[PDB]
Amino acid sequence: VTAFLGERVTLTSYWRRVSLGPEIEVSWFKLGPGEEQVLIGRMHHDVIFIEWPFRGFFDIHRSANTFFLVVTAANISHDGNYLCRMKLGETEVTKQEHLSVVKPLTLSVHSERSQFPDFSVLTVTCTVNAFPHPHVQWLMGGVMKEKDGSLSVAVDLSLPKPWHLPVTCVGKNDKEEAHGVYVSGY
Amino acid sequence: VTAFLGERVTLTSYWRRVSLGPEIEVSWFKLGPGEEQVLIGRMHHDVIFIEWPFRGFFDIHRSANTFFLVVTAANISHDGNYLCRMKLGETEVTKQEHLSVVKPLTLSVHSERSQFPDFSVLTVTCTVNAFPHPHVQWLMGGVMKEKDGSLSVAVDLSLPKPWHLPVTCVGKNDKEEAHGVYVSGYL
Amino acid sequence: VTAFLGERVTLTSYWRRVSLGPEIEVSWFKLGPGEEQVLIGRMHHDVIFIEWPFRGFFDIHRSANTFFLVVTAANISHDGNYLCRMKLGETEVTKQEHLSVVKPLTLSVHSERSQFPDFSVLTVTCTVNAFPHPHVQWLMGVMKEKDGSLSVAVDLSLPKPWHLPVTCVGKNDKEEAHGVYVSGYLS
Amino acid sequence: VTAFLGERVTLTSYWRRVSLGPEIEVSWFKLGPGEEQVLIGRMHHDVIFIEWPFRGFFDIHRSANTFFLVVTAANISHDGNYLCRMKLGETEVTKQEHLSVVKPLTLSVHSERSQFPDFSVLTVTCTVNAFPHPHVQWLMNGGVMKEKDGSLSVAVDLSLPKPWHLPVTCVGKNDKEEAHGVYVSGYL
Amino acid sequence: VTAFLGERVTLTSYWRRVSLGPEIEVSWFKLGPGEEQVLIGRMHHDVIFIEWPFRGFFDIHRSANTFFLVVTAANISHDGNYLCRMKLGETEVTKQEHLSVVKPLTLSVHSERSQFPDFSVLTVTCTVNAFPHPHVQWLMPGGVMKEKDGSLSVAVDLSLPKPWHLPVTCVGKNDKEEAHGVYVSGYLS
Amino acid sequence: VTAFLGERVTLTSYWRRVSLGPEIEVSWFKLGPGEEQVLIGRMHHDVIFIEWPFRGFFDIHRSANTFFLVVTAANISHDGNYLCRMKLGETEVTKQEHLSVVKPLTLSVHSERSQFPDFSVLTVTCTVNAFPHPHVQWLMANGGVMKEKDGSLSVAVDLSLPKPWHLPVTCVGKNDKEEAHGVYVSGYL
Amino acid sequence: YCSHMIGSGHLQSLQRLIDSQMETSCQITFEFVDQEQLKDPVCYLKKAFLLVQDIMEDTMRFRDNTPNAIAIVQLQELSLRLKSCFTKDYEEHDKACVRTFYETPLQLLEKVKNVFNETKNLLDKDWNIFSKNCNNSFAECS
Amino acid sequence: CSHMIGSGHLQSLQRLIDSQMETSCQITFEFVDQEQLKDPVCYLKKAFLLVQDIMEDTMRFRDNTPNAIAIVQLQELSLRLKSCFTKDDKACVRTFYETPLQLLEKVKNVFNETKNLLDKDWNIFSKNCNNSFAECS
Amino acid sequence: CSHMIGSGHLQSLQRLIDSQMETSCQITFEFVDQEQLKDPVCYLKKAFLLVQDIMEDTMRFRDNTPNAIAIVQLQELSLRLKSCFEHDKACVRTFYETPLQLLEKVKNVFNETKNLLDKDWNIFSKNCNNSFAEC
Amino acid sequence: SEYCSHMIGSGHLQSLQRLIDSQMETSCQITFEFVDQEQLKDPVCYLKKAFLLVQDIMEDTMRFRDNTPNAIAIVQLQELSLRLKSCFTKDYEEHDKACVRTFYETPLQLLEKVKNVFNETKNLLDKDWNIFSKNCNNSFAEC
Amino acid sequence: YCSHMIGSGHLQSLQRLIDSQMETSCQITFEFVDQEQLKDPVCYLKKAFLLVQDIMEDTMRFRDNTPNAIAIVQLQELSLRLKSCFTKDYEEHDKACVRTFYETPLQLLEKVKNVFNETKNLLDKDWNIFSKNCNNSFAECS
Amino acid sequence: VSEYCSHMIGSGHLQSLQRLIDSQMETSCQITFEFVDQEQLKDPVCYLKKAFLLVQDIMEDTMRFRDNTPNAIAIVQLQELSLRLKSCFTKDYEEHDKACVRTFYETPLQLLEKVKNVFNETKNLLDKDWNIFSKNCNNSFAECS
Ligand SMILES: *[C@@H]1O[C@H](CO)[C@@H](O[C@@H]2O[C@H](CO)[C@@H](O[C@@H]3O[C@H](CO[C@H]4O[C@H](CO)[C@@H](O)[C@H](O)[C@@H]4O)[C@@H](O)[C@H](O[C@H]4O[C@H](CO)[C@@H](O)[C@H](O)[C@@H]4O)[C@@H]3O)[C@H](O)[C@H]2NC(C)=O)[C@H](O)[C@H]1NC(C)=O
Repeated sequence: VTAFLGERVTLTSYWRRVSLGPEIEVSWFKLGPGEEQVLIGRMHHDVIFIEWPFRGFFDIHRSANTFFLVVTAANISHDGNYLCRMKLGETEVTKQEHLSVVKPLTLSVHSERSQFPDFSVLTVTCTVNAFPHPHVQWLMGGVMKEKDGSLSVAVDLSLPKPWHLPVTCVGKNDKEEAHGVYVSGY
Repeated sequence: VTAFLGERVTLTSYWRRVSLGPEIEVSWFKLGPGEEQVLIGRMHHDVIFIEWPFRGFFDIHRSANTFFLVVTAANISHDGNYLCRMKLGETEVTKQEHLSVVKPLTLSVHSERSQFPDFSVLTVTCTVNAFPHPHVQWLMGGVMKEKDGSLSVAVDLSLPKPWHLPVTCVGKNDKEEAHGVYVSGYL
Repeated sequence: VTAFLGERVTLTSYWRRVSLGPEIEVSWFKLGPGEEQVLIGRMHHDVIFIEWPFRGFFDIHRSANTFFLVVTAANISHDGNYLCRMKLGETEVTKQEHLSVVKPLTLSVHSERSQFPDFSVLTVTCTVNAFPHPHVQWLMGVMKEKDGSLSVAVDLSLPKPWHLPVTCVGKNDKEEAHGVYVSGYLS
Repeated sequence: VTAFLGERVTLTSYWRRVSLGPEIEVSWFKLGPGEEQVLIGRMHHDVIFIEWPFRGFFDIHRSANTFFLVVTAANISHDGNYLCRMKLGETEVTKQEHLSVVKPLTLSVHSERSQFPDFSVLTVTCTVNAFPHPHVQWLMNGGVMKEKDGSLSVAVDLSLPKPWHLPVTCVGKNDKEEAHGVYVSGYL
Repeated sequence: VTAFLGERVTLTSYWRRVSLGPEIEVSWFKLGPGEEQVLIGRMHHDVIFIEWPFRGFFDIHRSANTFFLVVTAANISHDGNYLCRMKLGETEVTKQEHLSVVKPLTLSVHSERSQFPDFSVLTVTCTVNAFPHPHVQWLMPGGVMKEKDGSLSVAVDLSLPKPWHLPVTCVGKNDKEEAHGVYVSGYLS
Repeated sequence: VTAFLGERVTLTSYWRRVSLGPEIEVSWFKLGPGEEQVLIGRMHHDVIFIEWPFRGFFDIHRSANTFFLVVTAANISHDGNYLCRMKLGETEVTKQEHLSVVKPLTLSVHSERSQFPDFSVLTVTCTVNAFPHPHVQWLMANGGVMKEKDGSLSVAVDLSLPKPWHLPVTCVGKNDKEEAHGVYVSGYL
Repeated sequence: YCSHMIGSGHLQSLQRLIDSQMETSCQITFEFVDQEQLKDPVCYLKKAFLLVQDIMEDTMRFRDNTPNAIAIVQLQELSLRLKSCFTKDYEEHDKACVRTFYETPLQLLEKVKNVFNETKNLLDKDWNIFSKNCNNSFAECS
Repeated sequence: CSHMIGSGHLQSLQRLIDSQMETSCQITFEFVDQEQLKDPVCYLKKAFLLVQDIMEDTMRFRDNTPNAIAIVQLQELSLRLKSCFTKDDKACVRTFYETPLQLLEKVKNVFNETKNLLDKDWNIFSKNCNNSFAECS
Repeated sequence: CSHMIGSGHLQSLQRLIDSQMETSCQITFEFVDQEQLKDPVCYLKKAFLLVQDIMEDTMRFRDNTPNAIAIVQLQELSLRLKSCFEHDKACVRTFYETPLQLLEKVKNVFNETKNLLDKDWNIFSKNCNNSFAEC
Repeated sequence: SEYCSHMIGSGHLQSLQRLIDSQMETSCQITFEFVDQEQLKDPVCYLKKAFLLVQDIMEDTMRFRDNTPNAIAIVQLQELSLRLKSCFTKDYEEHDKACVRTFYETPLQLLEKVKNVFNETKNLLDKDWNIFSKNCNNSFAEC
Repeated sequence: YCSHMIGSGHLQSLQRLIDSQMETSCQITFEFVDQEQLKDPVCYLKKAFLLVQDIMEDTMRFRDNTPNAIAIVQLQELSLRLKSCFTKDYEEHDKACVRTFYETPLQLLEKVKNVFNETKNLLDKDWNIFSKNCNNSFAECS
Repeated sequence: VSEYCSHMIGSGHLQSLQRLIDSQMETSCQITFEFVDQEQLKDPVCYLKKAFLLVQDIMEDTMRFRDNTPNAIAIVQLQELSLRLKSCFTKDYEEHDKACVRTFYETPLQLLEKVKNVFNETKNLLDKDWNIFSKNCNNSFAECS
């Protein structure tokens, strides 16, 4: 599945036999990089317990033969694979589930004129802050990482006099796309 | 005159008589609102002194019959009229000079989909931070003041499914103008 | 219902007709004192949304004709009545549900000897930090903590010879515990 | 000698000859670990001077052939040996004096029930904060921590599966000092 | 009595009868202004106890029929009268004792030349920080400040247009204590 | 040239030929120690630009064949040599210019009496805070050189006088040509 | 009269109802008599019985005119005739001695079949038994 | 194969659904993604293969009850049908969180729709769906 | 007016400029904003009235020197010309330029006036009230 | 043997004052090298040293449009100056570019300084022609 | 009259008192005449003498009816008889010309023996000498 | 090995001791000195034994009077007496030296009362049994510090 930043998104797993729900020892894990396994929470006989580091960001509940992992609010840390171990005594099944988190791209533009040696070189800056693959391009720079875990990148474009305006930049985040047009100076 | 944010901008005044330069007792003032008069600096016989509150933001110098007030770096506080008093004993002349400071507008866009009751209502936000007259409009919100003294305003636009894209917003700062087009969502 | 500090506790409500689950417009409220009504979250057609002030402390989900309000971690603020409004167009039912939060009492004891006029008057302090009704008493000031819990203690002066051992009794409603002071450092 | 936390305690030294009091060049030192010698203060001909780092925590005065080092308020830093150097011209005598500082033990207890897989395993925690030798033990898992005030704390937990074999009692003690904590009953 | 800033100063009281020392219920007080009485500490049967607000600034001890109030380190707050109450059952005696605290004056001088309209007007500043009565004055033929440490400071300026009539001398004094500052020459000219 | 702390001082360079002013590509540098060259600002065809680290402490302007570097406010960091490169296509001239910044010396005196073993040893302290070469000396004993926040230098020396105090006694502070004195007249009692 | 009110053919359909249901881990909420608040089996069946009407309608719903829905109406038919065999008690006792249950339908049906089947057994033995005044026993609940 | 699916088989299927209680309950199960595989010829083909495993994991009733009997008959019938289908895993299939009532409606529809396509043309299920199965993933 | 501006007037003007030293110096002065008032008929008209105040405040030479003579000659000439010709102090701007440049601007005013006057003497009667509004 | 007494004609100085009279009155200032009248006090050696440097000044400083009344004068003064180099005894080469300072002044002032150099030289030549033979190597060391 | 009031046997006991005391570093506080405030030895002994009675009681205390305690009483006896040889002066002068002393007992006794013994020498020479008016001299002190 | 100790301590020795105490002036003064810790060494036989050896150093450091005064005479007599008595005491292990001893901050009057009591108590034990001070107290001296 996939879901945006801040949203309440749910992941699922289930036991094939429709006879059984509570009896299964369900236990979700977040796959940290390098084949790692971090315990998020456990549920058995309808008593759930989420680990303290994940407490209040995740939660688990059950209905019938289905098991849910609710992320009460999604953030960039949560992009990654998740593993569910469902055991019934001797027999145990391991179901994976991926989650992509997405930040809706944020395209910004402002101009500047050069202060030296003249005020002819008009420089414009197109910037885009998205996740997971932001990409900016001028039609016809430095990769930064934000506090919230998202990525930003921008590029500049120098236009000596006469300013061949209007000019247009194209920001995109994978399929998502948006533009910025600069019409005239002050 | 007029100049952008951060720039080294100069204001000027002069004595009509080309015989005289140093002799004039020059003294610049910033006109605070309500007919106020705050002394920025003084110059006479080629000795300049800028007041401590304005020290290092302004400076004065002279060449021939001309007197300069250099703003070493312009900020929004500096938008306003300036007054130059030049005296020669009995006679005194008072020359005014206006300065407009300008911030190059900063147009921003990002989408969001509503989380309740469905994920159909796509809301987009077009924002602009400029000076002195920013203005945003959606082609068929809250006026905030920033730390740097500039002004910001933005507006949202709700589009229920199907999303009638592409849709375009128009930001402008007086003569300056720029647009933002939203093309497509993630899915 | 009832549950201790830090625990993951669940409250429930339900629609009488076993035909209906998602269709109901469920919406939980916390009753602030004085008949007040604060919106915690809403659920309809299996899309849940918790308000930002309660986000990550509460969550709601559904199974069949039953509606659950999970408190991911209980704190003293959460002691109080809760109201569930379940609507079906024109018809609406309002089901209440109380929750008591409890802190396991924390009984403390330490001695002190008086510094003046002599070191005969031995004073011991029995202290207890619990919720909702802590109460300390010695066998022959009410403070409120940051975490919302309550604390109270009492002192007991025993001039020499010290009639030890001596025992204090702390309790939190049904919960009960004691503290015995056996001997001093010397004498 | 020995004295509790916060108290005004006095240490003493003296010149054998009862003829002499002021004449002696008295000078106290705190023995820092590793045979170290830190000057606290000096007194001669009835003029006292305490070093600035110790100023207002210690003070010295005299009466007759006796010399006093008063600690105006005792803290755990002050536990340790003290040395008094008394000189009389050619002859000099060095008298030691130990001081033990004590914190009256602070015994704490609270219960908890396990949150997983059930609420049967009732765990209680008995804790004690004393000085210099606190020690806790359950009748019928211990981390030593050091506090801001210089005192020591230690505690131990006790797991009781259902049915809870109450009442149960923990024993905290600080050398001779001793105290108990009894857990009687749970919430329901 | 009298003593300087930072010093370890002692005040005294005594029982006339040389038989008794410990038996007396001694109790010192600081007289706050307006006939106030603040308890500093108590001593009886050779057990002393200083109140927590005064703890570690004052201390009391005894020898024979004499009672001492030691100020471990003197500060300006300590200038003021002190009262010793000595009781013996039915009978009680009240002995007062004054203490003046003093800060050794601190005379400072530095020049400056005016920045406008010219660099002719040489201004010098003589400053003095003392206690209890500082006073500075320029010899010719002003803001009073209170410091953190409780001491007092005052200074005065002196404008000398060109030519600078140097050398020039200022006189700082703190009651009997006195000291001077002479400015000889500038950097150039 | 030379100038005091806080002042607005100007340095200069010029093109020899009186025909030319704007045309010259002027560019000032501060010489950091070890033959270093830090760009302060540039000017050409009457458009000036000062680098952001130096922005608002320095500024450059022009009149006729003369080029000025104004320091809007002088501080001790600004003491050092400055270099101006003036180019006109192939030909280029490099004019140096030194600047000494100066702090007007600040002479301070206060007494102290020894606290041990007696109150006979009267110790006085003469102190001086100047730049660039402060130097203090007692007329008729250890001297530590300290460096201040403002970049200035301080030094002082003490002088022990056993009873009877052979007063008055005088100290001599000086900063190169600049000179000033301090006299201690009398104690408190 | 009442001794032979509950025919064998009624219980025939009840077990058929349970047999026909699919095995599932599902759960559902419903009102029913708290077997522990009201221990007495005479007064339990008495109280439990009056509330059953509202339950069957809100709970046991099937597609119109199917084998099971027929049985449900038959059970409501049977039930109504039986209200006469029970002496009403104080009306203030209404909605007391009752609790929530979050269980499978299979369990719920097992609880209802047991109410009918246990009633047949106490009725066969003594027809007049359900006249007992349970106002005392209903006070014992919430 | 034309008359392989008797009327008496579907009689029990609708009886299964009629007998079930109306409930808001939901459950998870594997089934063919009707959108990944649009073609109704190849849908019924693929869907049919998987049903054997479903019925066992899903439609469970108390041993020797009217319905459990029907389930075994449907497995009997299912096995017989394997010869009419070219055969000899886990693609074109998705999760479904739905009521049992819905799931039975989906399975009854598989059997009943198969009867209609068998009646019209018996040899229809020989079509090679290897092309159509690649399009899912 | 056709023959009002003699050749001997312009003789001295170029002599003034030739005699001046080459310098990078600059000075400030009022003059007509050649861009605010584009029309050369009305430019010379407006520019001309202001010139009186300029020459006195600007072109100053030691009394009774070859150049100072010329300056007076030009003021003499100028006053006679006022007869051939709220808007006051509009259409005017600052200029920070060399003296050499400024003299070049004034010589150009007189010399351009001679050419338009030779061709049509009555030309300077045109109503520039419309054009002065434009500044 | 020397005919320098009347080398500086009256017609040379006529043009210099003409130069100064013709210049416009201005508040402008400019920088230039010249002899520091205070470093070298002696008026005999001042005019001597000052004179050698003047050639470079006039070229870098007094520039006029080619073949104008003033530019002519400037060339005549360079002409005059060159002939005068023979009337001055050269001194040690190490002294070159010493005894000289910066001046930020009006052109009017600078011209007044140069006219004063020429005019003062005429007065000292008239009185004693051989005067400029004096050894200023001593006086040039003091700067 | 007064000339032979102070017997030799009185001072004999005073030195025996001091000889009998143990050598100690101890110190004690007591009132006595400020020998510097009142320089005149005629008026010093005069003022010093009146106060002594109170001193001896507050200071020189010995176990009852021991060789020394006897002497102390002998000295109080002697002291009382002598009050007649001294002319009282203005009563306002009471408790002036007096200071604190923090000294050994040995020192204190040495001070008192000095008062009595110096009094004997001035009395043998001129008996009535202690009548001259010291009201002038007592004003000079604190 | 000691013989005749019984009447070593004459009555005239103790006479002067009480004269010493009677003659001292009543004072609130206090002084510090070494003496036997009566609680560390409870046994009165070994207490007097240990206490006695230390007295020699005490009297010199403590009881000082002006030369050839009535009291100083007594003090020398007591040292005189003390020296003869060292023979009546059997020496013990040298490691025990300076143990069983404590500080006392008391009046001289108190200190003399302690010393008079040592001499007077010793006389009573000598009178009853002369050879008594031969007991080996090495056992008892280990017990203190
Ligand atoms: C846009 O541009 C404008 C104009 O250029 C700026 O406005 C001025 O900014 C300056 C500097 O930031 C402000 O000056 C500040 O004044 C404070 C007032 O202090 C008083 O008291 C002290 C001590 O008693 C006196 O020394 C002082 O003279 C004042 O009387 C100062 O406390 C500030 O601290 C300064 O001094 C200390 C040392 O004394 C230094 O350590 C600090 O670095 C600092 O230099 C400071 O000087 C001034 O008030 C503003 N204009 C006025 C007068 O209104 C804007 O800052 C700029 N940006 C914005 C957002 O508008």
